[PDB]
Amino acid sequence: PTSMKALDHTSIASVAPLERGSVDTDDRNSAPRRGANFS
Amino acid sequence: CNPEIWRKLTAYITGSSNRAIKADAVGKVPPTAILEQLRTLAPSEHEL
Amino acid sequence: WPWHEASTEFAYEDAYSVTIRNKRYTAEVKEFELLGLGQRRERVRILK
Amino acid sequence: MLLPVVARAAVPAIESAIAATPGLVSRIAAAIGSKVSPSAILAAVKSNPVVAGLTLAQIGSTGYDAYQQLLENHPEVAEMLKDLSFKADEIQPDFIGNLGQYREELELVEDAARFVGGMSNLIRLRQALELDIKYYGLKMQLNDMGYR
Amino acid sequence: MLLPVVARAAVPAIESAIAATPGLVSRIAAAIGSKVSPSAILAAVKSNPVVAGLTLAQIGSTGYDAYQQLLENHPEVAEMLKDLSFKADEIQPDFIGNLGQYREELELVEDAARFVGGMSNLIRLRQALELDIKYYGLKMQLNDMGYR
Amino acid sequence: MLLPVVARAAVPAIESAIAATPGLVSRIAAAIGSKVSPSAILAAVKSNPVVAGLTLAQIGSTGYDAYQQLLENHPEVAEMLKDLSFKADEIQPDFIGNLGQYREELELVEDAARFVGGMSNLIRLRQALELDIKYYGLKMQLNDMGYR
Amino acid sequence: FLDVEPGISDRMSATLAPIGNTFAVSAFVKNRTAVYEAVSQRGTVNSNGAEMTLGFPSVVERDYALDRDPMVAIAALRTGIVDESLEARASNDLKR
Repeated sequence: PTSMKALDHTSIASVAPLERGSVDTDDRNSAPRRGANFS
Repeated sequence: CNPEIWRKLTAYITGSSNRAIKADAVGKVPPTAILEQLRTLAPSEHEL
Repeated sequence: WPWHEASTEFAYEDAYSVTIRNKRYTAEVKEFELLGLGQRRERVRILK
Repeated sequence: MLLPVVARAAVPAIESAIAATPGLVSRIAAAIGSKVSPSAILAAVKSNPVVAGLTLAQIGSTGYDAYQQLLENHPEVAEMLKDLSFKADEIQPDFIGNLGQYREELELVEDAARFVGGMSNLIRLRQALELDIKYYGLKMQLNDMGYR
Repeated sequence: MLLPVVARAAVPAIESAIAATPGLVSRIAAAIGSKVSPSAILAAVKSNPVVAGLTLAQIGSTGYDAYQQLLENHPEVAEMLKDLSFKADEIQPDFIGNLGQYREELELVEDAARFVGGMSNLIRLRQALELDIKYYGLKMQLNDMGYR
Repeated sequence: MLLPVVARAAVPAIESAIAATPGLVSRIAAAIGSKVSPSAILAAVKSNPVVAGLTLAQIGSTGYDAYQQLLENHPEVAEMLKDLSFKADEIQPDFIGNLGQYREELELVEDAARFVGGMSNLIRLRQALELDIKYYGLKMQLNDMGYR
Repeated sequence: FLDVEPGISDRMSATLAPIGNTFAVSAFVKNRTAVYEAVSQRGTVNSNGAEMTLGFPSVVERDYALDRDPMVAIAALRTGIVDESLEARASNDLKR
């Protein structure tokens, strides 16, 4: 099969924000929140 | 006030240092590439 | 006339592979699925 | 009932543990709730995978492979078996007061991380700054030869 | 939580290494950061696969099969386990100056390589020129008789 | 890095070979060029699959199955291990040069012939590289005086 | 009998019709001359004078039609002579 391993190892031209923050937040999921009890 | 920079990054984005370019043999270079070499030729610490 | 050597058979196999979310996924592909042909066939030949 | 792939590894395990020592038989009879006879507890194991996992939790040396194989073949039993087999650990008296001294400092680590990038990027940057200087010289020398 | 497929290969190997020697137990307790008891570090191994990989790297004789099977079944732990597992490969004092003398040679090797083809083509051509002249005479005899 | 599926079969095989005999130290020092300690060559095997294939090809007692498994797993090392796995078969005294042994060598000669051109061109280039250095200086001095 | 097949022929033709506009022969030699004008930057008294390149797809096409390598006659145009190891019809198809 046509290999793409040489084409695979590239790099994207990185360029900095004006404001930092929100870095390590890529893959996180907390539990769903409940509703209040009804009466 | 520096004449070398405006020659080096026209040599890069035209492909020819000394000889003229014809009107038909005109290629294309994306602005990300010229930014990545402008970072090396004229250095600063502010991307803006 | 001798049609046989002035043509070749019509068959092609290939595969695509990609690692997404550190999971490797692979899709094989045949020659007739690309032309949108339901019936697969060996009886066709392509002139060179 | 119970899967035979599980049973072929679980039944001689429990039978061999009983043959090794009999004091575990009354223990699993009290823990599961069966009669103290080995035929009764073995029929309970062959009938119910929850009971089988409870027995394979009560015997731990010779039953770990059979327990993990039951956990492979029965995915539905896992949460119920973990809920039934639960023992709360004891807490040290000084643990929360010792933890409260570190709030001033995990915040420092996170403020370093928000600048550097990932937590992995912080670890690799700290390793690179702790690294020896001859590696910097070797990097400059390989780039001096024309290798990148 | 660690997979049962990894756990079947990981837990008895760690238990066998501890039963073989207890001097590794304080070593892995200081490396990982748990209590010194085998039950506590085994709870840490069963809880966290990063801790499992750290223990299977600290015991090096018997844990290679379990280490590579953990690396197969948990592919996402590899980068962080490589970040945590880092030791300085010690550099020699004469290595950079001994390396700088070979620029004269590697450039010639790469230029001959570009003339021939690949490095494989260069190695095969060097073997063909190293091979005996009797083979050239034998292949001329086969070409005279008709064997291509 | 090295594949874990083939590493689980490649590392204990050469480990058992080193534990069986210590006579492979000169072999792994001459064939690979690594450092003389048994840990450095094992790290070299774990880092480089070409070095792993060389250590599987240097012995034929138990590592043949691991060599065939690495050949089936990584096809890109096949031609390189075929090139580095070449021993010049000395002579068979008879006339019949059967292709059970000489097929690789005559194929290598014909590959070099397909590169160069004529068989006589290969023999001529073989001889011209066999010649002394002084004939180059003689040709250069005749071409310097004004003759060609 | 050779029964023609439409449909497949139209699919292959509709794929080839953009490819023929982007592999024209007059747009390769301009790249050749641009490359060689850029990398020379010298006077050609030295470097053994001028050099010439020539490419003939009407000969490459005949070698493809006869199931021959186009890159074996080109290797023979340098030294002129042919090799007697191959057979008579191979020598004839090389020499023509």
